[PDB]
Amino acid sequence: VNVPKTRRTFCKKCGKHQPHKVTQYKKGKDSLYAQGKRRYDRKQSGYGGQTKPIFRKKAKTTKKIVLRLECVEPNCRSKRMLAIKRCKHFELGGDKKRKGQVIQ
Amino acid sequence: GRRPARCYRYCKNKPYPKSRFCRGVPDAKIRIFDLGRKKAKVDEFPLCGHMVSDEYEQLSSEALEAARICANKYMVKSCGKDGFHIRVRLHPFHVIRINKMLTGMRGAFGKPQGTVARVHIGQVIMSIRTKLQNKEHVVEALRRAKFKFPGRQKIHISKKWGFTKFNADEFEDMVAEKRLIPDGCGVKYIPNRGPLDKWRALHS
Amino acid sequence: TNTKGKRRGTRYMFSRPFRKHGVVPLATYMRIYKKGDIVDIKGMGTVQKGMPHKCYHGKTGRVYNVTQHAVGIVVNKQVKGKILAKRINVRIEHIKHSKSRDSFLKRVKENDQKKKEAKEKGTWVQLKRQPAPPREAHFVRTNGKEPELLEPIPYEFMA
RNA sequence: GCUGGUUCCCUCCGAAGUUUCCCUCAGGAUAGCUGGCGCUCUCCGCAGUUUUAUCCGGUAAAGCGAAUGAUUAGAGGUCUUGGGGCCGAAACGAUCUCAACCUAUUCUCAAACUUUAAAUGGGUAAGAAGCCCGGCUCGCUGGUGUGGAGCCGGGCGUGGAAUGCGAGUGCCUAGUGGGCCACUUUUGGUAAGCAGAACUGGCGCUGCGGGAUGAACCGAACGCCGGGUUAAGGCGCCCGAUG
RNA sequence: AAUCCGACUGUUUAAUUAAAACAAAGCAUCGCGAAGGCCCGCGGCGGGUGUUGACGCGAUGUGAUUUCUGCCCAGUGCUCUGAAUGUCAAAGUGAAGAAAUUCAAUGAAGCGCGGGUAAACGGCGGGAGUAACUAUGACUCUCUUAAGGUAGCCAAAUGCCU
RNA sequence: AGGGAACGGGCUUGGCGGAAUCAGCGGGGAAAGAAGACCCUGUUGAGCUUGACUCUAGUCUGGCACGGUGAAGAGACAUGA
RNA sequence: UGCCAGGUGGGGAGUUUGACUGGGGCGGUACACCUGUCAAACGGUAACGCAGGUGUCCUAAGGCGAGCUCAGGGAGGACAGAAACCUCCCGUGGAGCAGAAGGGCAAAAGCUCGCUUGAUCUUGAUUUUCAGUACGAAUACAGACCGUGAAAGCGGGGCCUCACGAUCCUUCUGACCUUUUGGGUUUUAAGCAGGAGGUGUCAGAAAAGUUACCACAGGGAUAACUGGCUUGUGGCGGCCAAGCGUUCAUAGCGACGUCGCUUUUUGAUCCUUCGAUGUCGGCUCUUCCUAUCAUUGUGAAGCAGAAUUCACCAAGCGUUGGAU
RNA sequence: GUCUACGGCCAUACCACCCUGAACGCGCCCGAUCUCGUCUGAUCUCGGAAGCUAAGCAGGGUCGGGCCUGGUUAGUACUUGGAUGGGAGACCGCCUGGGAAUACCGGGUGCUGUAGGCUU
RNA sequence: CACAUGUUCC
RNA sequence: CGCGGGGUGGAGCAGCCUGGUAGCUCGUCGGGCUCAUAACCCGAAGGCGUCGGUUCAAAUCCGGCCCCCGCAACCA
Ligand SMILES: [Zn+2]
Repeated sequence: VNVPKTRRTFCKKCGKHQPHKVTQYKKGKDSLYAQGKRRYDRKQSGYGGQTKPIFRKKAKTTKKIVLRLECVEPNCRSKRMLAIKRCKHFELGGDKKRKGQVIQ
Repeated sequence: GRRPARCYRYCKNKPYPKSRFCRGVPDAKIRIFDLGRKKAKVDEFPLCGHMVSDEYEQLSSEALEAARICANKYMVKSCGKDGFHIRVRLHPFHVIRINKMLTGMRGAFGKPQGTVARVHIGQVIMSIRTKLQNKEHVVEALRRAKFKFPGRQKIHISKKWGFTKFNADEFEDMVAEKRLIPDGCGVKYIPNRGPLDKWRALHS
Repeated sequence: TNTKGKRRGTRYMFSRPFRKHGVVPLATYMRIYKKGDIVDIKGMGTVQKGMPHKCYHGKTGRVYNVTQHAVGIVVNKQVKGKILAKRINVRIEHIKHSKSRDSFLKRVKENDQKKKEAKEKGTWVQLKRQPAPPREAHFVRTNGKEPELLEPIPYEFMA
C-alpha cells in the first residue's frame, strides 16, 4: 500500500490539525537491561537447560505496518504511531498511479 | 452396465436438475421427443389418445426410449408410416447419483448416472393423435408401451381435439365463426381484446 | 454447521419487493417518533447503515431514545431460556408506526365519550368488547319457490 | 480423566445426555434441568390457550405465453446474413430452397429461479404504570411563554375480550453433559434394526390391561382394599366372556 | 541323479526356532613411535592393553580355493593446508561519559572455501537424432546430482503381472 | 419356533417328561485354563534410533594463575619527513 | 592442574511425537471465519451434506462536491471488414461497484474531474457468536479539531455480509506524570495510557520416529470371525416383444426396457462378544435343501432312429481314483 | 374547469400512435459584451422577447400493450390436528378446520396538500 | 603440432 | 535479527577492488580455405536486475529496493 511522506492530522499537545512527517517505525534493540531480560538472564544462568519456551509455530506471512508521525511545527515535536491493516508491500510517497494512462 | 430401475423408482430426494452446480452429467438417452407425421395440421388427427400415470414415481430416460420405439414400431405397421403423430410429455431433468465402490461412506456423495423424469398422479406420459378409424390401433399399442414402464399406468382416450387444449365436440364452430386459427401442430386462440385492425385482418 | 454471519439467509428478508426498488420514499424519513411509541421493525435493503439484525425483523418494540437520524428502541427477544428486553439502535427506514395500538386508543376515546354521556342518565351501556355470540334465532323465508335439489356429479376422468 | 465395590428403614420432591470453551472427543468448567433453605405481598397480578385489530415470511402450491437457467415441436416472416446449386459476365434482378435470427404459439421443469402465494406459526395492544386538564424548570432545539423532556397540583373506578390458576423474589446446591425409539417434515446412501437434522410424545426413570412372546405399539400411569363400570382389546377350547 | 545355501571342524536362543544364523583361517583397510592409539575410573605422579613396541596393539568390513572386484566424491561422513580469509565467544586494547554503560578495532578453535578418499555410507535414469524391410542401435548431444549397471547371474531365498 | 441385546436351560406357544446308576463318548454347556497380546483410547510407560526439543560426560581451542631468566626479530599503534 | 569462554558431542540423561474421523492409518480441515442451499415462509438447527471463497488489496478502490450514463442492439459514415474512430435512436440497468456468492444502487453507491486525509484524539452505550464472557466486526451518539460543498448536510476507512489474535516479555510514543525505601541531583530502572513484535491446533503447550523383544489401565463407546438389517455387486427366475432361428416372435432363444427371489460371493453398518466364543485349509463323520447331473414316471422339440435340448411330480439312492 | 412553483402517495400515473389547446402561464425561440464553461453559447451561464403551438407539456382516443381491481380457475392444489383407514409398497380416501396461484373473461386509465395566476 | 574418407560394372 | 558476497547477448563465463570498449565462448545468417565433404579461419546481430546521486563521464565508487546462499543468532 502507498502512503505519503506528509499528512496533516491531529496533534495531541497543540490540539489542532497540523502537517506531520510520515516514516515507518522499526523495532529497536532489546537494551539487555530490562526487567524481563534481567529475569530471563538470571533464570537461564546455571544448569537446567532452558526455562522459557521458544515460539516455533509461525503462521503469519505479514506484519501490521506502523507509521511514525513527526510534528513538523517547531517546539512541539510530538511523535505518534498510526496503525494500518496488514500488507506485504509498503512504500512511501511515490507512484501516484496516474489515473488514465498507458497500460503495458 | 447400470443398476436396475428398482433403486430409483421412488421420488426419494429433492429435484436435482442439470445446472451450473450439477455438471459432468452424461447425456440423456432420449433425444427426439416426437416423431411421425409431425408436420401435420390439426384437422386430420383429431383423436388425442393419452397415456396417464397412476403413481408418484420416477421414469428413467431409457425407459421412455423403450416405450418410444415399441409404440412407434407397431403404430407404423398398423396405420402407416405417416398416419400418426406421437409425443412424450416427460422430459427427464432430475439427475440420479451413484456412490461407486472400488473406504465405506467416509465422505460419500453421489456421481451422476443419467437423467430421470419425475411424474405426478394423473399426469400425461405419452400422447398419440390420429384419425378416427385407428382408435383401437392406438389403445393396444399403448398397452405395449405399458410394459416398458414401471408401476401401473392407465389408458384414457381424451375428448380434446388433437394436441390442443380445446374440446373436440366444439372445435369446429370456432373455426367457422373464426375464433381459432390452426398453425401446424397447434391452434391460435383469438380473444376480442387485441387491436381492431387485427380483427380487420380476418373476417374479410 | 452454518456460519455465524450477520446477514445469513437474508436473500429474501432484506430485499425490496417487486417493482419497488430505486429511490426511497420521503414519507418514511420525516415521520415523527416520540418516546413510548409502539414501533415494529421491517429491514429495508436499500439503506445499509443502522441496519437491524435479522432476529428483530418482524418484531415490535418501544422507543426509549431518539437521536438526530436514528431511533433507539427496546425490543423483546427470546433466547432459549427467557425474553430479553434489549436495546438496539436502528435507522429510520427500518422504522414504521405500529397500528396494533391504534385500535385500542380509538376505543378508549370512544369509550370515554360514552362514559361522560349517559352519566347524567345512569344507564349501564355495554362497555367491554364481547366475542361473537350465538346467531340470535331468526325466521328465514323462501318466496314461493322450493329449495332446488343438489346432486353429486358422476365421475368422469378429466385427465 | 480408567475398571470393580461402596453397608438400616420410611416419607416427600425429583432429572439429563443439551448451549459455549478447553491438545476438548471415556473428562472438566460454564449455562440448562433438580432439591433444600427461606423471604415479600393477597385472602392489581401470571398464562407451551383462544378471540379482536396490527405487522413479518417466500415454505408447500403455482408459473415460465412474466424475469434467470434448461428445453420439445411445428407455423408466419423479410433480406438480417450465410453454406449448397440453378438463369445469370454481374446486379437486395429473378429463383426452389436449406441454415441460423425475428415474431405469435406449443411440451416439460429448477434445494442453491420467481410475478403470485397459503395452512401451520412469530411479535405486539386489549387501561390506574391510562386518559384529560392548569402551571413551573431547561445550560438542548428553537419566526412564535415554539417543539421536546422533566417536575408539580387536580379530576376521572363504569377494574374496559374469553377461559383457568394465590403470585413475585433471594441464596446455596447434588446429579447430568455416551442416549434411543415413534406419527409427520427431511439430508447422504440402492437399501438397512445405517448415519445425520426439526416439532411433539414416550423408554431411559414406568409398573398395569391388551398386541401369544416383547423398550419405543393402543389404552392407561401406580399408597392398601370391597362393590360397580369401562378404555384398548376381545367372547370355539386352552382362556373370562356371543351356548 | 540333481538344485539352493553355508566352504569345512565348532558355537548359538538353559524351558517352542541347531539353521542358510554366529564364529572361523584367508582377504582389504584405518589410527598409533609411548607426554602415543583405544578404553576404564568421582578422584589422584591412577589403571587395562603392557612381563607389550609396527611380523605389535586397538577398531573395522568381507568370509575357504579359482577368477574378478567396473563407473561415480554431486550428497552425507572422514581427512589434508591455510593469513588466499567470510563468520567467530571469553579475556585483553582504544575512544566517549561523573560512572554503571555504550561503540570500535583485534578476533583462537570450529563452521564456510579449496584438494583427497567409495575393499567410507551409498548410488549406477531418461530423452532426441542415428545401420539397405520393419525392428534395433555400432555412433553423436543434453539434464537432475556425479556416471548411468561393466564383468557376470536369474522368473533365483531376489519377477507384482505369473 | 417366536421375540429379546439381533444364536435360550429358564420367557411364550407347542412337543412332552418316571427313582438310582455303570462303562464309553466328545454334539453342546457361546466348557475350563489367563482383567486379549491382534485393533483402538489413555495427554500411562518401557527398549531402541536420529536431521526431534532441552542438556551433559568426554574431547579440541583461547584466556587467567602456578609461570622464572637472557638475547635478537617481527606485527600493529604512535612520532613522523 | 584449577576456573571460566566457545565449538563438537544420541557416548549418556529427561521429555515429546495435536485433534476430528462411519475402527485405526493414509487422504482432507468439515479446527478460525464468509455466501447461497439443505432449513420444514420469526429466529435457531446436524453429517468427511453441495457449489464455493479467505489470512489479501487499495494515497485511492477512502471523504465530500460537480457533470454524464452503462452492458447490449439498430441505422449510417474513406481506408475500416465481425471487433480500431465519430454521430443519431432504443436501452429498469440485463454492465459496473477489487475479489467467492447473495442483497442493494441510474442526474448512484457506476464512469470522469476539483479539493482533501473523518483511515485524526477521547469517554461511555448497544448489536453480532454469546454463558448473554471476551477478541474481532459494526451501530447510534457525546465532547474536540478538520475535509468538502454555496448550503443543507455528508465523512471518525472501503455500499453491506469475513479479510483476523488474551497473560507474560520486548520495543516505541505521551505527560514540566509517580516511585527509584534515610535526605537531595543526574544517568538508569520500575510504573500509568496507547500502538506494534503471535500464538493458523486461530479463547493462544515450546515437541521427530519405531517396536514382530514390548508392558499397564481399560473399551465391544471401536476394527480384524460368525451371527443381525439390506442386496449395491454375484447368482437365479419372471413380464412385453424389435429380431435370430432356410420363410415362422415365443421348438430353442431373445436385444432395447421392466418386475422379483437368495444369503453358498464380495459389499454397507457396528446391533452381540476384547475379566477371550481358539482365526485357513485338508481328513473323518452325521443330517438337511432343490435352483434335478444321472436313475423312476412323464409332456414338448428345427424328436425319422440313435444321440441331444426345454419343461413337471420328484432329494429315495449315487455323484470317483489321481498329477500340481 | 384549467395552468405554474414546491410536493405526498409512486404506472389507475408508464409505453406506442393519432387528434385538440380560448386566456394566463409553461416552453420553443433571438443573441454572447458582461458572470460562466466547453473543440464548438449544441449543453451550462448571462442578456433578451421578432415569431410559435411545430415540438415539450395539458386533455381526449386506441374491440392497444402494460398496470390496478374483480369473476373463473376452485373449495381444486396445498395444509393444523385424528383414526387398530385402505394399500405389499408407492401413495390415496375420510373426519376436523383453514385455504392458494396460471391460462381465460370482465371494469378503470390518476387522486391530492400549500402558495400563486387565467377563464376578469 | 593436424590431414579422416572419396558407393558399385567398365 | 545482523556480518557478507553474487545477479551480465537467444544460453555459460569476464571486465567491478580502478569508472573511459559491454567483451569472450557456444547456438544462428553467411563469406573464405581445400577439387569437394569434414576440420579450421572470419564479418553481422541481439544484453550490464531496479531507482537516485557524487563525478569530465558509470555495469563499475556509492545508498535503497526485487532473486539466491554462506554463516553465526533466538523467552511474545
Ligand atoms: Zn504538534
